[PDB]
Parts: sequence; structure tokens; C-alpha cells
Amino acid sequence: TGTNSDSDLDSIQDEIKSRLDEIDRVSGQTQFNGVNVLAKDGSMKIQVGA
Amino acid sequence: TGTNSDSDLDSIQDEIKSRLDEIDRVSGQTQFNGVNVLAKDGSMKIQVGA
Repeated sequence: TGTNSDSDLDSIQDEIKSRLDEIDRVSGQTQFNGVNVLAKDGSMKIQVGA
Repeated sequence: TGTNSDSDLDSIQDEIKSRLDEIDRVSGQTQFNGVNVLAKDGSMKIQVGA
């Protein structure tokens, strides 16, 4: 919106940057049984057959 | 199954090695009247005819 001034844009940008960094944090931190599910692209095998 | 972590496989392999050693031990130990049945592949003949 063009109504907002430069200070308003900076105040918005600070919060967006905080949210973006929080996204990276939540991505990195979560892990299951010593394995981070979201860390790397890969394939996880579930051996469901006897 | 791939869910179990790397540390899990070490304990699993330790228990596996314990079981394998127990199998080898029971194979070697068992004997009948000074004769180890499972020590060597062999034949024993029972004399059932006069």
C-alpha cells in the first residue's frame, strides 16, 4: 500500500525478517530420535514386511 | 527398519553377537558319554541285530 511511509515499511520489514528467521529455526531444530526430518532431502525406509 | 537410529544398531548388534556366541557355545558344549554330538559331522551305528 502506497499510504504507508518509509518508517512503516521498515517496521514491517523487521517483523517479516523475524518471521523468516523463525522459519529457518523451526526447520533446523525439529528432529525425531536423533534424526532431523526437515534437515536434508532424502528417503526414509519403513520396513513393514516380515 | 530405518526408523531406529545409528546408536540403536550398535546395541542390536551387541545382542545379536551375544546370541550367536551362545549358539556356538551350546553347539560345542553338548555331549553324551564323553562324545560331542555336534563337534564334528559323523555317523554312529547302533547294533540292533544278534
